Amino acid sequence: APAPFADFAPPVRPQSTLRRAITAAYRRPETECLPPLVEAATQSKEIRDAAASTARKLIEALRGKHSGSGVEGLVQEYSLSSQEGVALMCLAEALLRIPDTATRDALIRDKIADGNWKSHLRSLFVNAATWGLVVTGKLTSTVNDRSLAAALTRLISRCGEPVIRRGVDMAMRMMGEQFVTGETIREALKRSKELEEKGFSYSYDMLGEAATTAADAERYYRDYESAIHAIGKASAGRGIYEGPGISIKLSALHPRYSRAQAARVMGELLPRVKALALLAKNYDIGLNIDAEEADRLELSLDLLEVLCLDGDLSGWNGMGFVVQAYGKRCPFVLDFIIDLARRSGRRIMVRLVKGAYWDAEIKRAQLDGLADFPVFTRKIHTDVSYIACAAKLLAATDVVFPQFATHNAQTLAAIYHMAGKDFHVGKYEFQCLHGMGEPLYEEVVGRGKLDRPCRIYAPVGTHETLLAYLVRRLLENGANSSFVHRINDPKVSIDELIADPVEVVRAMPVVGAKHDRIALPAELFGDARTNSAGLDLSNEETLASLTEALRESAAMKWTALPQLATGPAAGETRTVLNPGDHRDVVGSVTETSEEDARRAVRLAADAAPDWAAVPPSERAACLDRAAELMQARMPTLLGLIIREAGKSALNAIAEVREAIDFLRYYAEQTRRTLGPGHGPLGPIVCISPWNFPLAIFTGQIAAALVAGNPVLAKPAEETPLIAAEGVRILREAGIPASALQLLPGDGRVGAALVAAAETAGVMFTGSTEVARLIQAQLADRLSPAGRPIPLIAETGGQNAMIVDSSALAEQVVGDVITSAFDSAGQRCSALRVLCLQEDVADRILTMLKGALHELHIGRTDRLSVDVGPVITSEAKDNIEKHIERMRGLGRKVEQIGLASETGVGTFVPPTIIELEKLSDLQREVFGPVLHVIRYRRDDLDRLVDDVNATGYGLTFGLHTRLDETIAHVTSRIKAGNLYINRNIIGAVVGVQPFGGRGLSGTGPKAGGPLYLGRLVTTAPVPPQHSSVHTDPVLLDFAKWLDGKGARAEAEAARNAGSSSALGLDLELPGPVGERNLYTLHARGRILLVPATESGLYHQLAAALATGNSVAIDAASGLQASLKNLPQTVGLRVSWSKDWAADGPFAGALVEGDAERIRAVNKAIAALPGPLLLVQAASSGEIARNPDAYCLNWLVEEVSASINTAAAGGNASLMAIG
Ligand SMILES: Cc1cc2nc3c(=O)[nH]c(=O)nc-3n(C[C@H](O)[C@H](O)[C@H](O)COP(=O)(O)OP(=O)(O)OC[C@H]3O[C@@H](n4cnc5c(N)ncnc54)[C@H](O)[C@@H]3O)c2cc1C
Ligand SMILES: NC(=O)c1ccc[n+]([C@@H]2O[C@H](COP(=O)([O-])OP(=O)(O)OC[C@H]3O[C@@H](n4cnc5c(N)ncnc54)[C@H](O)[C@@H]3O)[C@@H](O)[C@H]2O)c1
Ligand SMILES: O=C(O)[C@@H]1CCCS1
Ligand SMILES: [Mg+2]
Repeated sequence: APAPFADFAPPVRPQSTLRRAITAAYRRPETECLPPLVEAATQSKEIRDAAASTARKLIEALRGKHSGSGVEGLVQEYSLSSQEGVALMCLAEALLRIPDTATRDALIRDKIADGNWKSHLRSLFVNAATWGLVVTGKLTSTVNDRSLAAALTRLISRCGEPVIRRGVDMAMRMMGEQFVTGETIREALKRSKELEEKGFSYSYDMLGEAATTAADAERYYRDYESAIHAIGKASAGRGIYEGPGISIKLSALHPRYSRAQAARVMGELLPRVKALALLAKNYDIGLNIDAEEADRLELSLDLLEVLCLDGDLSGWNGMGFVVQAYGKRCPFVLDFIIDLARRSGRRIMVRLVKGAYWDAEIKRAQLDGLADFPVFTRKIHTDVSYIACAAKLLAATDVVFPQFATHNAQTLAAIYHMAGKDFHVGKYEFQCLHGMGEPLYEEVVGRGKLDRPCRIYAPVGTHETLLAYLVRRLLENGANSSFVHRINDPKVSIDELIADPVEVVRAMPVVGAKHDRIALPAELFGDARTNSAGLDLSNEETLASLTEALRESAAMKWTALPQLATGPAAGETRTVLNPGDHRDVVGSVTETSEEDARRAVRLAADAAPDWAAVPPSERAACLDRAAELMQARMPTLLGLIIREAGKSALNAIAEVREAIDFLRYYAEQTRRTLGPGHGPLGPIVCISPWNFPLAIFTGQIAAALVAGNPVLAKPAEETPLIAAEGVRILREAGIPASALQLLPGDGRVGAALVAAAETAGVMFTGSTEVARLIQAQLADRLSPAGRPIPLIAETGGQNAMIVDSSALAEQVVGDVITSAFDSAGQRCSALRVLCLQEDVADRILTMLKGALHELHIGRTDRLSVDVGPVITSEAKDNIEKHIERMRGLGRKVEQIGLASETGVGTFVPPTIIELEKLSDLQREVFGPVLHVIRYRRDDLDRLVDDVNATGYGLTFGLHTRLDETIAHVTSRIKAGNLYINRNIIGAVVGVQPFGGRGLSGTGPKAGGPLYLGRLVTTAPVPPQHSSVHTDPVLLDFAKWLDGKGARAEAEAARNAGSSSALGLDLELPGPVGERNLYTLHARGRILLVPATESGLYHQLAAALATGNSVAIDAASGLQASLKNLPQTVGLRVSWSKDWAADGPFAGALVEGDAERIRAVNKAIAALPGPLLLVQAASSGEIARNPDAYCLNWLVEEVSASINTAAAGGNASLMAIG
């Protein structure tokens, strides 16, 4: 067997001194980056004055020829509102999808103008967010398609064919001549002659990036190759400076362009770039490598190095490379490139830009919990960085060819004067973007201006292809901080535009301070708690240190023992094997006898007073100390999780982060809530699943402990070692051994603990079928006070994602691959059923299957592994039996081929199964098996019914740009965690409180504010837990009670209406570019089992105040107590003689003495389907205690996470500069 982690993440090449200086700056604090840049960018007073004078002259010329835009003139002529202008351009876009010009004009004249555009023309408004930027300058992430439809009807009925004609002509010009230089490379070359005669040059961009499949990458390759021929033929020997060149993106040329797949990149991507470069060499044209995301920078340097040292490319100086001045590594990258140019003798063309992905870099660093950003956070810092790096490049013009890409007249003027009076073509150049920079550079190019050349970056492509690049440009043009936006702002003076960023930064009190309004990832939650920290698996220093820590973790002799209050106990011992390779022994577990499990509960009960007496603040301090210990131990914990549970490094990082976040969140919630009157339940049994073997394990135990309960921790039999280490950490943090006992073993140990007389509460996460067995055990039992033993049972899912024809296929496929196959589908949240609108299903399926075949399955101690094993041979057999049954029914089955190395472990290949109906699924299949169904748009409401009809309700995803569809689907779906335009596996503690309904859970949600209150006898009021809304049926019921003379019950009903938090609607703090919402809804239909009239009235008031309907036990004989109900109340009331026929219920309220409660609890447990959260009270308790039935457990929590950056950028951060 290969030694564990012996090949985890070896670098492409040994890191030179220059390469290590780059990596060292990756996330350097901003206050350290700026001082050396300020020093390097300093120019003399005489030059600063001359540059300000040049910049003013350029800006005065720009403002003096600035004319109104074509769209603005169109809006003016026809008095359009903003929505009308957007709707008009969407219509024009759709009309231009009709090729035959005469056919289009016939449709306009005889159909569109005459009225119902709906009857003749995929939503018309799929790209309205883009047109919104064009019309209004603002980015909206989703489209209000009902507003746009109304606006289009209004404008057509008001203005007729003439406005439609003007819109079509405007859109045809912008999409054919402004957003691109041409539709094809031949068209773009024909249009370039005019400005080349004026002294400009060109670099053509065949719009293309982020290949998803091998076929995508092949298509982009032959596009680049065909463009090089056309450009080279046109260049006709003009050479690399006067003649045109090409720009490429490495992400276009391989579907797995990432550091994790570096070996594939060097083996498969590099030869393709070399082949393109050889053709560019033969024509003697430039070939530029564009810069992309920050985690691709250093990888791209390995390709640049090999290409510049390759003798087959010698004699050609056209290789070019972009460096992004908004990045903290920029000057060190330039040092590396300048040295590479010296070593190779290649005069590398270096394009200095600021950078195009700023919003996304802020979001990514926050999501990943990294130390700092890889980009600056103040715009002026990027400006100083640019000028500092320009000074470095201008000192090296013998060795490199600097290309200064900017539309900022202040930046340009500073460099023009920095470069001085000696110039020749080939020394350096400026660059600009087509349709953006020509007004500025027509004041620069030419003997009559500044006599410096400019190369125009010219996008080339069809209307369809122009997508992502266009929104990046329009974001750029619209950002409050952008020069091209400020030049048009009449409130911004020329003196403000020519302000010298170098001197402004120098004069600030704290030079280089982070932006005040952008939180470091550690500070996402402010004073509430410290965010967990992750690890950057693109950082070579991190990979090197992690490799050592992982190897060291694999040499440790991990054990798990029955850790009773009195010390470790003896038992049956066996080895724990790596699921990816059974030859790899990870450790040993000693399992707990049923006798010792019962003994542990008795020890827990004897120790309960001593732990309850530890004040809540000190219990929370133990949790916070445990979190610090797990954070410090993360690399070792990663290694154990990788080998014991079959997790990849990325997934193990997320797992340890979640454990840290649980500890800190429950600690803070404790400090916000728990006081002397919130008494503990007593010994709590925590039974946890194998698949999140540290995070869910820790979360349940931490919550029970901090609420003052001693815990019996029973980890899954598959994953005892990481559980034992978590208990060791909690004990080191100060949790006494009597308060936290570890009982390894199988379900027999869990059952023995559940059944023990002193067990006062059970926290279960696992399969629905096991939860039902525990529900049956507990229905036999009552507390010493005669009440049900509280059970939190968080169970399985049958999770769907709905995708309509407005979604972006590339986004969908990435989120589907992650949601369905991450962790080999062994997430309770994993995507099980993908629902594709019929019109786009074939294209998305083709793309999905292509992405599937790029996944690497194997033992997870290699960074290049995407999908690990399933946990056991029994799990594998159960999953494969499902796949074969489906294959036997003739369903299409797509499967990855598995390498021979997988035979030593238990692997199932990622699988796509195309189904005909959702009813083709019976139970959760906990493996890498995605089911695909198709639907017609008009059947969307029925499809949501079908998703709800499974009885599950855990996670749910929707990909759409259309507000009407978002409103429709999210109001009708019944699931606990919703996700819009993102993956569906998010469970960030305190951000997406996690947990579902129906067959998926009882609640309350883990990682949410109602959780701790379930673990004490009297629940506290959670932070922010209130609602000003009163249920109207409750109000009608209270009036009916008063009319019947039941004055005390009517008062209790009004009080319940006020106390209810139904209607709570909050936004939770989290990362930028996401909205995370938390809401309280009705649970559904509550089963009422009353004994007395007053008890019935109290039960009904509690259920109605929380928005529920009820089914009342007809055997109570209390029908005559509810005569003459208002129709509003009657609609919510039914009577049930056969409870099993009238479900599923969403909870129950029971009145009676102890043996009546026990009898009813058994009858409720026998009902088919979901576990019911039952609350019971005696008649006397209802009389004495207004909170006899707690309203916390009669509402349902819903979490919704919306990716607001999905349209291609972040509107909120556009105002942050
Ligand atoms: C010809 C050409 C080629 C280009 N090629 C690439 C490329 O391959 N890869 C790439 O990533 N970019 C590239 N760019 C740059 C990018 O597309 C933008 O055009 C450029 O960043 C805008 O800078 P500016 O000097 O025109 O305008 P300015 O208004 O002076 O500067 C705007 C820039 O400031 C930065 N910024 C904004 N807010 C903040 C903030 N709060 N904190 C820190 N920085 C901030 C951003 O980089 C933003 O784009 C290219 C640009 C041109 C003209
Ligand atoms: N809703 C959530 O938040 C969530 C999270 C993770 C996993 N899950 C669900 O958990 C399942 C996968 O985890 P698993 O395979 O470890 O679940 P499982 O039901 O097989 O076992 C979970 C735990 O119950 C114990 N157990 C088994 N039989 C028992 C019995 N008769 N009495 C008492 N305890 C018994 C097991 O030993 C284990 O500790 C999946 O169905 C998944 O959907 C849900
Ligand atoms: O948005 C983009 O594509 C960047 C700007 C020009 C090339 S890289
Ligand atoms: Mg099991």
